[PDB]
Amino acid sequence: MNIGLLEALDQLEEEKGISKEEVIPILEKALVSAYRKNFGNSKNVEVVIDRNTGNIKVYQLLEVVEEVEDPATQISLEEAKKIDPLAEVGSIVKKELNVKNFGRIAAQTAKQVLIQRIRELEKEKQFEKYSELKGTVTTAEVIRVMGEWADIRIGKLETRLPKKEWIPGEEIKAGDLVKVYIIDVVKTTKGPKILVSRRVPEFVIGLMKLEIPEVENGIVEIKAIAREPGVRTKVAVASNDPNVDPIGACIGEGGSRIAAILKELKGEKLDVLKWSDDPKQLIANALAPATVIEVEILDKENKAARVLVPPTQLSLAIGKGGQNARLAAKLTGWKIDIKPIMNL
Amino acid sequence: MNIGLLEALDQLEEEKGISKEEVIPILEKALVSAYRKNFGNSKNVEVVIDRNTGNIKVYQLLEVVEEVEDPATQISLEEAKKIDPLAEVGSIVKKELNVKNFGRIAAQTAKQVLIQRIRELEKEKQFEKYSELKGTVTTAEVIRVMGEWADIRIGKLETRLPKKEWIPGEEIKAGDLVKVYIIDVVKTTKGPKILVSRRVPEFVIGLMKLEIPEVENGIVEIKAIAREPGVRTKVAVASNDPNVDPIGACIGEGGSRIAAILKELKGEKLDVLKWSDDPKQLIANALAPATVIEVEILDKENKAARVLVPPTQLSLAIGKGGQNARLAAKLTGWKIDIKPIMNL
Repeated sequence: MNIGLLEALDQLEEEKGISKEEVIPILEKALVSAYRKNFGNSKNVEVVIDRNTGNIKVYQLLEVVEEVEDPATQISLEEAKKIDPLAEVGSIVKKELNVKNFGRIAAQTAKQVLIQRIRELEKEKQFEKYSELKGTVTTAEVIRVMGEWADIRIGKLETRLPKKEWIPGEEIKAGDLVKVYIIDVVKTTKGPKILVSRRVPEFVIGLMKLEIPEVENGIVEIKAIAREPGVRTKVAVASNDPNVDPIGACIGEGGSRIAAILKELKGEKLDVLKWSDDPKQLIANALAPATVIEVEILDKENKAARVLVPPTQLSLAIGKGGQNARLAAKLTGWKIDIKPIMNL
Repeated sequence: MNIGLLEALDQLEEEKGISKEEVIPILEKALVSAYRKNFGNSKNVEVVIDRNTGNIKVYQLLEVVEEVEDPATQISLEEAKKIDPLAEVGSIVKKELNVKNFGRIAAQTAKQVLIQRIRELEKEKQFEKYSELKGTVTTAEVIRVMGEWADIRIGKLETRLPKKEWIPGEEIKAGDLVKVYIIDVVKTTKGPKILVSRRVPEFVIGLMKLEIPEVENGIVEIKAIAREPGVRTKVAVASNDPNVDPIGACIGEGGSRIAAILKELKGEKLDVLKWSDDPKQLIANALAPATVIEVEILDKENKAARVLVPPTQLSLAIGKGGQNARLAAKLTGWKIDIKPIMNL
């Protein structure tokens, strides 16, 4: 609307690289709308900016006709030709207008446009976002829960945490800070969205990586995990460095570390056990708590086994509703059958 | 140099999206050099194109001085002011020149520039190239060997195949078509380069994926591989679908498939064996050719074993220079000791 300087200078006045190869065509469009809501929709106008100074200049479009009935539009052939020598009836001629004000300045909207094109690059666009730290755990701020999900923020991004991906039975509330595992980050037609969960098995691995330097390190390796969300998780670990006790690094100084882990799990148990290449020792480590007398392989190629336990440890080994033996079986890939002994 | 139309029209005349937000500044630069080698270096000139029609227009720069001694450069204050009212001694004034020819047209160079900016996008730039099919095997054309490496082409790209990554002992020659495994593709300051090899273990897996549908499928899974480049490779396979014989799909109809595999390996052997979850059966499958009487575990947690074989199979099991037992040990992760039997 106004040619009051502006432009060029405001073009990247510190920060970011914005090619006006697109900033202006959008500004023009907006400026036409700007010119509109700041005078009237009586005149059909075009806003042009042929680079250089740019200088906002508007033209009133007029249809060349045989007889003028609406002077705001329409123009005679004779009058049209003075503007464009080649004009014929049916042609459109463009008459340049001036400027004005009427209180405030409309031209300032180029800002809105300018900024809006900034918010778009704020989304990395074209791809998704470097915020694609898929496979990790991060903290998020809970901004109101909606029943079936919770809106939460991570950095300058917000995303839904479906109640289906919450730890079963836990309770979340606005303000709470929660740890979440990042399954993926997808660039949608509304900005990048981070897919999150607190219930998949990798969430537990991520918490371990966070609280246990040796796990982040590789010094302690996670060889297997079995998780029943909200109930319990068994994880088998191995130490690469024969001088590092894997159990000890996971548990921490005085049970710290695991305490931090268990806190985020809002009540879900975690059995940290030692991995073994001998399936009989692995299976026995996996059934803790409970002491096994011995493991009998019932099938080497199909991995099935019969586990013998002292009576007084029968129901402990199976666990409430079979949870202990169930998790042990899942963790090991072996079919397990628990049987009480009979000492002679 | 010349304002003979040109520009705009040639701007993206079918194919590609090229923002002249950079095409012109480079054209200008080149045009200055173009104007130079097409007249003389007597006049210091600037070529400007303020978008719009663009129209190539040149200006001769003149230093405003107290006394003119070189009229091709230098201009008096009085004369300078007629051109730029604000000119002072020490200022630079720009005098617009016209056009010409002298045989052919110089302005055509905008092409070279135009194209050159095309060849740059041909490299995907910014990142590396979608040609990043890292982890696969592809065919390449051998364009001359240089002793320590071979220059070969893949698509419209060329890359070096170091002799160190050739199958030991093989011989390559210009014209040959060779299979190569893609380790990586890196965007260098000279275009993307594909890192290749024919000697790493994944090269064998890639050939298997190529010749064996079930492997590409997942129906047959590669569980372990041990390779001594140029000598022999043992690979252990398993079938997911209990109705598919894994050995049979790898070998193919009438030994075809494996024949194709062995051909690319220019002489290197390939023992395709069946994977087993029972280490005793795996170890026995791994020592083929040779028949094992039995496998005795010497250490369950440290995976060491003593393998018993009939005499008449002792040296066969160890293999030439220990190659058979060596590959079997590497493939299985187990330490193996071969011993002849003694039937009563």
